[PDB]
Amino acid sequence: ENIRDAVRKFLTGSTPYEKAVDEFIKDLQKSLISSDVNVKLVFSLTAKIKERLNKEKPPSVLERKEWFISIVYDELSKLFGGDKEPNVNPTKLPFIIMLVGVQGSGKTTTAGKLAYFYKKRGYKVGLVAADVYRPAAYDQLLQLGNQIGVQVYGEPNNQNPIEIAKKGVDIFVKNKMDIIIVDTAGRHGYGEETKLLEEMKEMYDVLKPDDVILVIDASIGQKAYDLASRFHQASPIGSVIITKMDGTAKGGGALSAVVATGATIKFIGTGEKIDELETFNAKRFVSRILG
Ligand SMILES: Nc1nc2c(ncn2[C@@H]2O[C@H](COP(=O)(O)OP(=O)(O)O)[C@@H](O)[C@H]2O)c(=O)[nH]1
Repeated sequence: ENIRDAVRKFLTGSTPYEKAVDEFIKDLQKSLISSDVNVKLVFSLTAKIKERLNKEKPPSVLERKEWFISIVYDELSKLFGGDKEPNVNPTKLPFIIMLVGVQGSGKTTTAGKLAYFYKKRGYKVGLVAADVYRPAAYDQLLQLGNQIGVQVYGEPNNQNPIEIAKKGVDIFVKNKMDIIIVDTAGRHGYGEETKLLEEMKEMYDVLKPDDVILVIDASIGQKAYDLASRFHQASPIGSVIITKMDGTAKGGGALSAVVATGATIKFIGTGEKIDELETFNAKRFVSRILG
């Protein structure tokens, strides 16, 4: 968002177009690089911009400055996810959504937010606490459920996440929930991403969820590429939610990195409150950062 005031500087006029453009371009590069966006993506973005500038003459009836900003808007939009806005509604009821992610990525919180998101859309939602590796997670999700009138199945003394998840899903299915959101986890520690993907697959093979969602903490910046890519390869149907887009400068890096894998981002988390979840739209994200 540091570019917001930079874009303002460019638009309000000051210096002749060509000099002002070049100055904006370098400022853009500085901001993106500072947001941990991958260097190749930054330079490729700039080159495509010049290529558009140096090939698309704006009609005379339009302000050059305005036109240049539109192109930047367009190209930034592609960097952060394109124009296709994902479908987040169930394809059938009941609809089982499975959440996976490393420790601390905001999974439990995101489970709560997703429940709220769907409840506001008129769905009956059930939450399943199947994270057996962090003990306090059941109670944490329970408090989230209590906050929004959504029931939470859990078994605090059971160390088999698959048995819990399966029983949780079965009980919500029998009681006719529309949407069932399972909060899962793999083992912490060495090879956390390997343990995560193996545990995800075992759970997937038993639940047969309709939707698998990797939860990624934005604070890891462009390092999100590795897990998003391994997840995308292991689960071509899977999508991503990026959390804490409000608690770091590296959110740009995370978002662009995930996008570069070809994985779909369905929602972003924008804070600690249970209502702070939005469907992801790249153009809307760019408007906010452009001003
Ligand atoms: N600022 C911000 N904080 C978040 C967001 N999502 C989660 N958190 C915080 O991240 C911490 C861990 O979240 P949690 O759901 O417990 O992660 P988990 O360990 O993967 O289940 C908590 O302190 C949350 O308040 C978000 O979108 N924005």
